[PDB]
Amino acid sequence: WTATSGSCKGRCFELQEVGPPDCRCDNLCKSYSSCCHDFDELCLKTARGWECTKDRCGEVRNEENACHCSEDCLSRGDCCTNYQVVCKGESHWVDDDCEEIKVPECPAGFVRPPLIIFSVDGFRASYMKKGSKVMPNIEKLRSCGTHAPYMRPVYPTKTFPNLYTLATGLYPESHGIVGNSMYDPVFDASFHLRGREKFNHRWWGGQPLWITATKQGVRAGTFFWSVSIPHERRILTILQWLSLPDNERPSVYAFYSEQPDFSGHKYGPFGPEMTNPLREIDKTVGQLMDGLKQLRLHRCVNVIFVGDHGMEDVTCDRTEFLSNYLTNVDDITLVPGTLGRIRAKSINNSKYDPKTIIAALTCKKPDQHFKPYMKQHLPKRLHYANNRRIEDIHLLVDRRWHVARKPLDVYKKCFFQGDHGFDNKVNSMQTVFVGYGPTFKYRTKVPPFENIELYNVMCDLLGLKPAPNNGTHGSLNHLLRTNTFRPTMPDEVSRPNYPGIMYLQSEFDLGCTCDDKVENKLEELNKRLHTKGSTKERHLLYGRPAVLYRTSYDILYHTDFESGYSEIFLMPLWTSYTISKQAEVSSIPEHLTNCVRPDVRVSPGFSQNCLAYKNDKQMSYGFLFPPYLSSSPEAKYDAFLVTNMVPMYPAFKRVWAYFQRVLVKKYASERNGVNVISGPIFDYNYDGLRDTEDEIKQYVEGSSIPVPTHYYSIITSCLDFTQPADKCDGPLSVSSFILPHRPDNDESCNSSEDESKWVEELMKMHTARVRDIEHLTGLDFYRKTSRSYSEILTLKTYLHTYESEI
Ligand SMILES: *[C@@H]1O[C@H](CO)[C@@H](O[C@@H]2O[C@H](CO)[C@@H](O[C@@H]3O[C@H](CO[C@H]4O[C@H](CO)[C@@H](O)[C@H](O[C@H]5O[C@H](CO)[C@@H](O)[C@H](O)[C@@H]5O[C@H]5O[C@H](CO)[C@@H](O)[C@H](O)[C@@H]5O)[C@@H]4O)[C@@H](O)[C@H](O[C@H]4O[C@H](CO)[C@@H](O)[C@H](O)[C@@H]4O[C@H]4O[C@H](CO)[C@@H](O)[C@H](O)[C@@H]4O)[C@@H]3O)[C@H](O)[C@H]2NC(C)=O)[C@H](O)[C@H]1NC(C)=O
Ligand SMILES: O=C(OCc1ccc(C(F)(F)F)cc1F)N1CCC2(CC1)CN(C(=O)[C@H]1CCc3[nH]nnc3C1)C2
Ligand SMILES: [Ca+2]
Ligand SMILES: [Ca+2]
Ligand SMILES: [Cl-]
Ligand SMILES: [K+]
Ligand code: NA
Ligand SMILES: [Zn+2]
Repeated sequence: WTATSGSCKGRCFELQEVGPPDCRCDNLCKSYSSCCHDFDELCLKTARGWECTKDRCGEVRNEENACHCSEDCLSRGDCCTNYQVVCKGESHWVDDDCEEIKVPECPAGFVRPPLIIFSVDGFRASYMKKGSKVMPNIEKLRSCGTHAPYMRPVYPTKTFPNLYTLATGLYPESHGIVGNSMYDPVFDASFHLRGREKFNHRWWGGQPLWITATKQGVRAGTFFWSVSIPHERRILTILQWLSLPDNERPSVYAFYSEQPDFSGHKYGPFGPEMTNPLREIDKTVGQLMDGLKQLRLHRCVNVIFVGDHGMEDVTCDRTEFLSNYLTNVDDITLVPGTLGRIRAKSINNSKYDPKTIIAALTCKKPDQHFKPYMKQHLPKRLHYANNRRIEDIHLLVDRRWHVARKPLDVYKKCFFQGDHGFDNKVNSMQTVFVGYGPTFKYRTKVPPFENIELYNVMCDLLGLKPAPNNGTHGSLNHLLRTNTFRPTMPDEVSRPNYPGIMYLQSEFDLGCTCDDKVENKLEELNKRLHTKGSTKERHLLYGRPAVLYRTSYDILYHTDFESGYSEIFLMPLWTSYTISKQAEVSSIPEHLTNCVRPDVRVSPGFSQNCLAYKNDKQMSYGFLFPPYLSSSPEAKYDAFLVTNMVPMYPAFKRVWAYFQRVLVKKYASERNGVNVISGPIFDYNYDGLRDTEDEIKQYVEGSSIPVPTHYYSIITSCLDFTQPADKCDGPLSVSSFILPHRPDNDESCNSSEDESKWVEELMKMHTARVRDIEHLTGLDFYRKTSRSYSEILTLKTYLHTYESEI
């Protein structure tokens, strides 16, 4: 109940919300059915429209008007945005040449440049180029300010998860808004787009920008706008707020547009009906910039123009129906559409079985347009698993497609031509970013980046300390004319040991054998140098990784590779090696097929053993530095050391072998040398973070050899490919992956074919940022380069997407 009998007189769009049952006048009262009786009359004036006509100039103030053309309007801060253009001979902001804004040019009393976030729903990245003729204001912002060719949204590429990620710098799995629709079993409650449950604070984790601001003494405009409040009134409310007295005036503001998402659903991303929504958004940007210029704020405010996701061509006839796969279609609940999430309809049913459901969905049709996953098997780059609201079973739907439960759901719930929510690497899902203002750079293009990074920058822009988030603070310093934050490298926690030869062959009882008993101060002084690290500058190009947690590990040097060997996990944490363009691939000699050799530098007690692999009928083994790429027959023996060995399901050895025997060489050939760092990852609780030893759910049978959940590689070379990887004088280029260590290849529908038809596509699907691998390993890479740390942070957040050009 609300006693809606108070008044909005002089309270229109008040910045503090009053507690029920007093009636409200803020921009969200409509959505709470709690506005005062007179809110529409006083606060939502529409009379005369939104623009000053020539005959309205100098007029007598008529308070019924939506905006004013009278002489006092500038002092009252409530002119129509085009006032000075029509009545005072000024030009529109879009017609002025752009002039670099070296320093904030603000009125007295402004302690900091205000930030305005202009967010647009469904603004696909290519609209910048393709709609450029009809968006002059937006195009001026873009070319005069700082812009990226595109910005990557988070998965699922839906509105709430993306707006709330923009606000928090967190993955949906951490902030809790894991979709536009959700069920929470601890609450036993549901969340929908329509309805009131979404207004309960318990859904919303993290700390969004407006709360960060408030707690640190920076005042915020109120980000959310009721759907009935028209865009023009949103702009005038913002501009009015900017005219408030210093002690009352907020420093951060948000504008939101439901366009062009709304029309894009109806007409598709490039429907002819789409030109108009784009003109209209541009007109609104015009009104803001005109309004700022009136207030002499146009060289003072930082403006961010940002989308939440793009839009794809999707129709009703491109729907896959679970009813064509499942017999038990009514024992399940499906969250449907551009992604699928499945749970049991009843908790009391014990005949429900996720595993058989997945099996019924796996590679069942030739052209199948979705792929089932257990959530922990999704690509790690999606960071989509560590939340009770994310169902164990997930379907990644092909772009341009939908998944529904039964055909009745589609014709009794074609209507639409456009949708979104797909994998966040998909081109059509990419959105936009432009920063314009004194704090952003002038006429600057920056590389594409992820929307998780913006919370940090908006904190910088406002002099705020960001709450703990998933951005990498400093990775976007290159967007800014002046930086508030200058990151330092994290301190190494554990220093390595440098073991020498301490053990005799006979101390080892590992069940391993090697036909290596084939026998000169020429080649014996040589090999001593290699074991002391004479070739370490070749194979370790950016310094050793730093270990950021407490553990016990050894650096091991070899002719062809260096490793950081964990006495705790009984395998390397990382193995580093350089393969030059000229390097040659050889095969494993017949006599050395099963060869595993004790490492006389490392105790039997801190070693793996071959017997456990023999007894474990499921688990085989592989090598982190590949024997195939040994530099000489003699160096090859090094590759067979028990300390280069890691556990591998036979199904996974098919992937690994192909990567090591074929792809490393291909990359070295195409990129002019590559440095490779490979290693194991353990993430049994799927939180994206390194497991401690006590979190490991699986060992090689009868041993303390823990089984990785994933294998990673980071493949670095010179951005200038004319320079060799081992002699690069400038910026680097990187691609990485985190491959799931799975006992089958069910994920790849063509895996019965040759590795050359499916392996590389699998690797591409599991592309990763170096930063993802840091979180998962507790390591810090690129410690010693000639590059600035900010540039390295940018490099670490890079993702190689394998999509074609936008
Ligand atoms: C992306 O960035 C984020 C932000 O930095 C990273 O997430 C952080 O990771 C930390 C490590 O996992 C985690 O720290 C823990 O905090 C626990 C207290 O957390 C509460 O308070 C904070 C601060 O106000 C708040 O943010 C939290 O909010 C979460 O939970 C509520 C729901 O309850 C949601 O509203 C909200 O959305 C958020 O949910 C997310 O996080 C939780 C985990 O907290 C997930 O389970 C959800 O799925 C969701 O993703 C909380 O309100 C604290 O209790 C932990 O301490 C335990 O473990 C430490 C280890 O040092 C140990 O010393 C303690 O003894 C303690 O153990 C006890 O509990 C154990 C488990 O119950 C039990 O086994 C033991 O026996 C002990 O009794 C821990 O310090 C931090 O909370 C989150 N923050 C956020 C916002 O998510 C994230 O890692 C980054 N991702 C990547 C890939 O890098
Ligand atoms: O005011 C607002 O935005 C907040 C905001 C703005 C900016 C930043 C930040 F970037 F700064 F962080 C963070 C941030 F939470 N809201 C207005 C009301 C809704 C939520 C957003 C509810 N809604 C919808 O349900 C639309 C979904 C999709 C769609 N398409 N067509 N119709 C629709 C309906 C839009
Ligand atoms: Ca949206
Ligand atoms: Ca983990
Ligand atoms: Cl959803
Ligand atoms: K075996
Ligand atoms: Na297969
Ligand atoms: Zn939409």
